[PDB]
Amino acid sequence: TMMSVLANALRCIAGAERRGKRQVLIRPSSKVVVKFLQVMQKHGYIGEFEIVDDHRAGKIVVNLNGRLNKCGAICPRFDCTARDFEKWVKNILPSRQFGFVVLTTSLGIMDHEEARARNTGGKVLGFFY
Amino acid sequence: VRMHGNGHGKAASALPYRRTPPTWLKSSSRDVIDAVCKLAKKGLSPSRIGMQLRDSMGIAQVKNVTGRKILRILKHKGMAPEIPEDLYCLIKRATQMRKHLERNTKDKDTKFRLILVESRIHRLARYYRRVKQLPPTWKYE
Amino acid sequence: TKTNGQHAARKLVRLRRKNRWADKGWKKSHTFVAQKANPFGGSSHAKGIVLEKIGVGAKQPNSAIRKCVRVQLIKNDKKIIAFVPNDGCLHFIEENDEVLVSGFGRSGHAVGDIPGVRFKIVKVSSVGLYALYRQKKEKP
RNA sequence: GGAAGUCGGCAAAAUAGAUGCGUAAGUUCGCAAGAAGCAUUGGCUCUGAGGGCAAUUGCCAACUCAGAACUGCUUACGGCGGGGAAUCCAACUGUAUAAUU
RNA sequence: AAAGUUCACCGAUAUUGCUUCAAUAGAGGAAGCAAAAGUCGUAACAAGGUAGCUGUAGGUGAACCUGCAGCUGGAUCAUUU
RNA sequence: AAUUUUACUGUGACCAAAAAGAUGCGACCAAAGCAGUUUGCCGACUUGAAUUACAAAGCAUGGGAUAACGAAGCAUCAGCCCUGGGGUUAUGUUGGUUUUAGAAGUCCUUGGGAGAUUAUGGGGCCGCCGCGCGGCUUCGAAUGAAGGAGGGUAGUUCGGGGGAGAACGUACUGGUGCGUCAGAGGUGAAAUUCUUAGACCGCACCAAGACGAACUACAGCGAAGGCAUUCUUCAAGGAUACCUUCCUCAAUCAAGAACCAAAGUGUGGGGAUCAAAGAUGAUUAGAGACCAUUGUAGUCCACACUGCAAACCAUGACACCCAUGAAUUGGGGAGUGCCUCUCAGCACGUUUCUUACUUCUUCACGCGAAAGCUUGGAGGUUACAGUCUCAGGGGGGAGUACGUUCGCAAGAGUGAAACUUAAAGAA
RNA sequence: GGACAAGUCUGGUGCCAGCACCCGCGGUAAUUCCAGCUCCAAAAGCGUAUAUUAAUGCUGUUGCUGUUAAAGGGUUCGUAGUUGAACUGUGGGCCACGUAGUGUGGUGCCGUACCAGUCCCGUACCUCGACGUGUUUUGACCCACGCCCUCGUGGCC
RNA sequence: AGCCAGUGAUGGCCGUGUAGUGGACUGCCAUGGCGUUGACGGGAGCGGGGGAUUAGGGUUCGAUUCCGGAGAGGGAGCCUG
RNA sequence: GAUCUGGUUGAUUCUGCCAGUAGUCAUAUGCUUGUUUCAAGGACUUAGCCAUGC
Ligand SMILES: [K+]
Ligand SMILES: [K+]
Ligand SMILES: [K+]
Ligand SMILES: [K+]
Ligand SMILES: [K+]
Ligand SMILES: [K+]
Ligand SMILES: [K+]
Ligand SMILES: [K+]
Ligand SMILES: [K+]
Ligand SMILES: [K+]
Ligand SMILES: [K+]
Ligand SMILES: [K+]
Ligand SMILES: [K+]
Ligand SMILES: [Mg+2]
Ligand SMILES: [Mg+2]
Ligand SMILES: [Mg+2]
Ligand SMILES: [Mg+2]
Ligand SMILES: [Mg+2]
Ligand SMILES: [Mg+2]
Ligand SMILES: [Mg+2]
Ligand SMILES: [Mg+2]
Ligand SMILES: [Mg+2]
Ligand SMILES: [Mg+2]
Ligand SMILES: [Mg+2]
Ligand SMILES: [Mg+2]
Ligand SMILES: [Mg+2]
Ligand SMILES: [Mg+2]
Ligand SMILES: [Mg+2]
Ligand SMILES: [Mg+2]
Ligand SMILES: [Mg+2]
Ligand SMILES: [Mg+2]
Ligand SMILES: [Mg+2]
Ligand SMILES: [Mg+2]
Ligand SMILES: [Mg+2]
Ligand SMILES: [Mg+2]
Ligand SMILES: [Mg+2]
Ligand SMILES: [Mg+2]
Ligand SMILES: [Mg+2]
Ligand SMILES: [Mg+2]
Ligand SMILES: [Mg+2]
Ligand SMILES: [Mg+2]
Ligand SMILES: [Mg+2]
Ligand SMILES: [Mg+2]
Ligand SMILES: [Mg+2]
Ligand code: NA
Ligand code: NA
Ligand code: NA
Ligand code: NA
Ligand code: NA
Ligand code: NA
Ligand code: NA
Ligand code: NA
Ligand code: NA
Ligand code: NA
Ligand code: NA
Ligand code: NA
Ligand code: NA
Ligand code: NA
Repeated sequence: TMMSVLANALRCIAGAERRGKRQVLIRPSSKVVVKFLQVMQKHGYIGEFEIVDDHRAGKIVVNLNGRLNKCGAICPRFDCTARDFEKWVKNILPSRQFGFVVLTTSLGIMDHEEARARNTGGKVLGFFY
Repeated sequence: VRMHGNGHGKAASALPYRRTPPTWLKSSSRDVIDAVCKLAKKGLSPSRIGMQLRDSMGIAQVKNVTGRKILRILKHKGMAPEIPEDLYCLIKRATQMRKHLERNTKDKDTKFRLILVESRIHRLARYYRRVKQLPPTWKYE
Repeated sequence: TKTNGQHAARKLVRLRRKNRWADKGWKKSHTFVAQKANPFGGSSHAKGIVLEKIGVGAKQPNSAIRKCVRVQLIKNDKKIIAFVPNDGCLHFIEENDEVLVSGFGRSGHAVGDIPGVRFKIVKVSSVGLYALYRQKKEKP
């Protein structure tokens, strides 16, 4: 069955970007999905998205702009210390000049550049470049 | 996929987004509860009660008017069935298969289907015992 | 794909332990059967006594006689066949002498076109067979 | 001394009750099995367990089993399997030449 | 207060018997792998001259043959609109 | 009274040396070692820093991802405040007979302010089948229903799905009754075989056992193995329809269980056809084979075993995304032909939809060593992470030996090594 | 000779003697054997044997393979184990101006187009009075930002 | 793939021995304790601080100078402290 | 320093192992050795047997 709705949504988005579409529909969506999207939107990687409400888990329509190359979840959510940020960057990123590794800390979901500034750590969620 | 087979079916019901009653209904909440209580007194199951109201009284989604589900209404009035209705209906089917097999010993296909039904009973009864809907140390046979 | 658990280290450890017996290299170093069958009890060299001098033919595409000797070891009285290298060098061996024997390379596998020979003669009468060949020493 | 006797261990010797432990190959899974083998055992003075009936008390009956201290042997009625490894034949219990099988 | 007597306890050592592990001889009966190509054939590779192969049962100097069910990895992707 | 715990993350606590990283100093450099430097005196500056640590342990910060408890909701019901009543301490000290009055407990009653669910309905009579009035006494607050699972109702829906009966159809073989007269059968060619004691052939019947042609397909049903005449029966299964019910009940699996083509085994039946073993005739250098005539076990049924197949799609199960065009099977929604009752019916034409078997030569992207795969992918993978599980590790020895479990047996499962070889293999 | 830096040099042997870790060389002209001469590597050092680490993504957690190369169990059920859907919520004002995109209104509305008019074709045009740009300027959004908030409503004040 | 109980196995009660607690031990009582999260048995082996190899993850060695344990040919008893 | 090369074919693209290559306070044996500094040295097998002195 469906075990991870975060892995699902990130697979739909990277799939639509590979084909060349302009919009995607994502189900069933959740709080973690929305907070992950806001991190990509704030860095200027997707564009406007909207949440349609049924009296269930909703659906999300996301507009693309041809900037995303790949996005994927990391499973299982390993643990990262503030000194361990580089090791993850060397492994799952094309270069250290650009890209992001999204973590969940006790402050909240946020990428590794912001996490280093606040000097925290936590469990990795995914990445995008 | 079905849990004990190879069917991929999708037939189901889709519930409306607007939960408010449709303002042509009349039949205040007190009258609906009376009708539910009258029907259950005749031995109808919770599922059969929802059907009768739907097909003849204009009441669709009894929860939307009176705010209470059908089983909760029956439990409050103390007329709920002794065992849950899904478990009861599975047990009835397994009994009829076993009665058939006592005269037809070569029916190896019904023997295979009986294994599937009783595996369903043991999985269901394990759940009802964990959520205390059945007495502990309740056994099918 | 495979198991990806975060609580499945037991399954992954059992998998690697069972599947590690499948490579002949790793199995040879943890099984003790090789040492017993090896005439050298896991040693670089061994000392023995020459029994007789034999000449074994080479394998099919080649054609020669390889000038071996039959040696009975001292530490366990096992009989092996060893090859005496370099031109001549058979006249320096004689009978009933005492020799030092080493491996041929490849760690028990036969070498070259010599059928089933995996040992070579190094020292005869504790002087050195190559030193005798180069005339740097004289036979005692 | 220990089968050297004799066609041939024939005849004799030999084992032996009970209790605790322990018991192989083979097998038709029932057996083989008391396989094989080891230990204890007397006398005297005590202790514990195992019940019934009347109102916690009183009275009363049966010998079995377990344990301890002391003390002794000249190994001391009768009665009571010797054991093991194999080959041939017949599956087995049974019958059968009264008076040589 | 030594020598000595009796009993309990710890217990070396020996004999006997079981149990277990590691090495070892053996008349005969077989198997594998090499060497030389010695004898007899031609089962497979082409429709290999009876298409081949899997499972099973029987037979026979040798490769093998025969019956039953299956497969194409076939020698056919195909012919009452 | 009250009165949450764990993992993860930040910073402290707590940690012999040697070794390891390193902070300082030309031991002539270096491997080292903690020491050493003053343009000179009765001295001065002095150093020898600071780190780490598989996991567990210990104070305290957050609360995002997590997991441990609890509940299964009618198993629950309980305003708050304010009067006013009814019913140990001191007594200078010690020991007792004493007691203040309080505080609790209950039962009464007086101010007020709240309420997350209207006090309404019933009992309720009379006079005007209904009809309001008068006095009246009596006794609804819970997240939502997953394009996850289960159950229900309906078309008495759909189909070579399964088990039982009763019949039907020609055909092979053997009989019976008539007719006829010299050959028939078989092969590349023949010969074993049958035949004036009437074979073969023709017509009509009888018995027995097996099997259901054509229709029959890149069609249907079943977990796989499998399943094909009709009628009557018994219990099931999937898809579709639904503003029915329920509320995480789920996915996948060591151990364990049930089923499983053909051949084979045991005990009773049955015995038409075909046919391992065997027997004859040919062919051949030979022929134990292929071909011909036969023929036992088997082939069929019931009840017990066995548990192996190229048991194959040589492709494990669950979930998501993913380009097109024609077809086909079942259910549902929205001009034409037949039409006195399994009939407000049945087929067809046009457009949508859910499920199933797939096809493209005018089918993507993409992937692959290639052949090829492509909406049950062999794609979305060095831009490598959705979840679970079963196997592999150069070719042989070998699925062999020994031990053990199961089996009446045949066998099945588990399963090495010594030796030997540079290739074997794929497109 | 190649891997691997370094001779198509000169004598001897003739599938012999021997080399060769692997591929291979030697049957009368041997780039490979036994020697002479040159040369190459590294050097007070340098060969050989055995074990072990890296080469090895040939043990794969990072990170393998299973249609045909070795490898998916005959099919279902099933316990321990491993993995498991969404939800209770991440404020509001003013500051002040910097900045900031949307749309919002209005502002001028040139120049062109367009709209309604005049001459008037044809069966084209010419004249005359708003509609649309694009100059400015409102409303929210966000970024720079100090304070306050009984930081939902109440109920106090 | 089961292990442990006569003759101590898991616990209880008064006791005894020890420096002291304790099933360490005597008598009595109960029926427990451990195990597919691998008990019981077998093989190799003194623990650690650490060495070798090093993109990273790892693989391997450690009798040996510091710390701990054990022994004095084999195995048992004991005096003095 | 995050590196690879030779062998299956008449040629080609693969799977795959054999062989090459660098270390080792890691042991042993062979050949050869002027100076100096720092150094391990009967564990491996037999916790085998021991003259004499301390
Ligand atoms: K299923
Ligand atoms: K016996
Ligand atoms: K066959
Ligand atoms: K249904
Ligand atoms: K006739
Ligand atoms: K039939
Ligand atoms: K025949
Ligand atoms: K198989
Ligand atoms: K269908
Ligand atoms: K297709
Ligand atoms: K192609
Ligand atoms: K077997
Ligand atoms: K591989
Ligand atoms: Mg005599
Ligand atoms: Mg006698
Ligand atoms: Mg026995
Ligand atoms: Mg006895
Ligand atoms: Mg008899
Ligand atoms: Mg007589
Ligand atoms: Mg033919
Ligand atoms: Mg042939
Ligand atoms: Mg053939
Ligand atoms: Mg140091
Ligand atoms: Mg649901
Ligand atoms: Mg006939
Ligand atoms: Mg038919
Ligand atoms: Mg059969
Ligand atoms: Mg039979
Ligand atoms: Mg029979
Ligand atoms: Mg026949
Ligand atoms: Mg592949
Ligand atoms: Mg991968
Ligand atoms: Mg292999
Ligand atoms: Mg070498
Ligand atoms: Mg040449
Ligand atoms: Mg290695
Ligand atoms: Mg399969
Ligand atoms: Mg099987
Ligand atoms: Mg969740
Ligand atoms: Mg040792
Ligand atoms: Mg040692
Ligand atoms: Mg020490
Ligand atoms: Mg090949
Ligand atoms: Mg020693
Ligand atoms: Na399942
Ligand atoms: Na008898
Ligand atoms: Na300095
Ligand atoms: Na120096
Ligand atoms: Na230094
Ligand atoms: Na197939
Ligand atoms: Na298979
Ligand atoms: Na076996
Ligand atoms: Na080919
Ligand atoms: Na590597
Ligand atoms: Na294969
Ligand atoms: Na030493
Ligand atoms: Na000592
Ligand atoms: Na000694």
